[PDB]
Amino acid sequence: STGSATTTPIDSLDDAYITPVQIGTPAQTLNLDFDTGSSDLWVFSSETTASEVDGQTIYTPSKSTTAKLLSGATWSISYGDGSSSSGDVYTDTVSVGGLTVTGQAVESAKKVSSSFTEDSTIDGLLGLAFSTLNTVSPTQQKTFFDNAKASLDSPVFTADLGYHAPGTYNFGFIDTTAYTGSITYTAVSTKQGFWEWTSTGYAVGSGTFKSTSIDGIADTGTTLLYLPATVVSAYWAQVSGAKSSSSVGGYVFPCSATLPSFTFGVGSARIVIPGDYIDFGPISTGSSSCFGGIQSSAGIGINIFGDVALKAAFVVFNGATTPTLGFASK
Repeated sequence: STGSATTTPIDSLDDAYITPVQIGTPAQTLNLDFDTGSSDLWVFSSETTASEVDGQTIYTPSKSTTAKLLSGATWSISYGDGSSSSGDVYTDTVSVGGLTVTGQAVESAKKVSSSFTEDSTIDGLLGLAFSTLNTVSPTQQKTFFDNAKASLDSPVFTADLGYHAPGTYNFGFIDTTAYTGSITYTAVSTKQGFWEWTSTGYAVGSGTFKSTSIDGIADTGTTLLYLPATVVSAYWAQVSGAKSSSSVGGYVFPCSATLPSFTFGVGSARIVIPGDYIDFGPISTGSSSCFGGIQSSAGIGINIFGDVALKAAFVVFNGATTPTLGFASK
């Protein structure tokens, strides 16, 4: 089997991407944030505290003839941005782009933090990291990909995120028309439960390539590119007027400035992030100060190849017995 679904930016800045997901019988379609940095499929629901729901579409398990309470099960998660959610668990039928999993753990939110309430466009998350990170207790649950894997034509999924435009998640096949050149594959460590890999270096604009190992994760659920402070400093030093603002919480720059591209290494191959991808607009309405899309990972404890980086590439998440990551230009 295979599946193919369009993923759409939630706003004009590509702050996140939502993908429609069918849950239950009859189908209840929710728009979920596909997150290769986590491993819980959780949704706004009829069980979510009423005051914490503000415009989201909810899953109502009582209206699904295939929903079954996973008795005794609870879940609770926190994310890198300080947001969180928790609740209980049902199993139900879940379909993405024509690909159907029966008995998928669907984690129903009883509580969500303010960040989630305040974002009306995201109805929940669909985690695509390794199932070892899944927070369901007492019995850890498998991700949608893990459940689908054996049925797929090939045990892979791909992320093809758009810049200020829709893109595609495919399951079970590699669309050879979706990228240019060849796909370069690189080793993955699953030791922290992430799609963790080592970039071979970087360049800023037309500058010479710096060979240096950068360990990080391929994370569709993180908006920006978070790299070591040295790398980030080297980038913004090439932008006139750029500075790191503690009050804002990162690098900002005048929008009159031209942003250089940023290149990262995948083995001997090179992915070029165009400068425009690194512009996240005014820090506040009417401000001449713009927020940068490349920021320091210092104090995150890990480097994150988020959407800014991933949307410059066609990315293969290869879930073979020994997982790997593939990157192509497009």
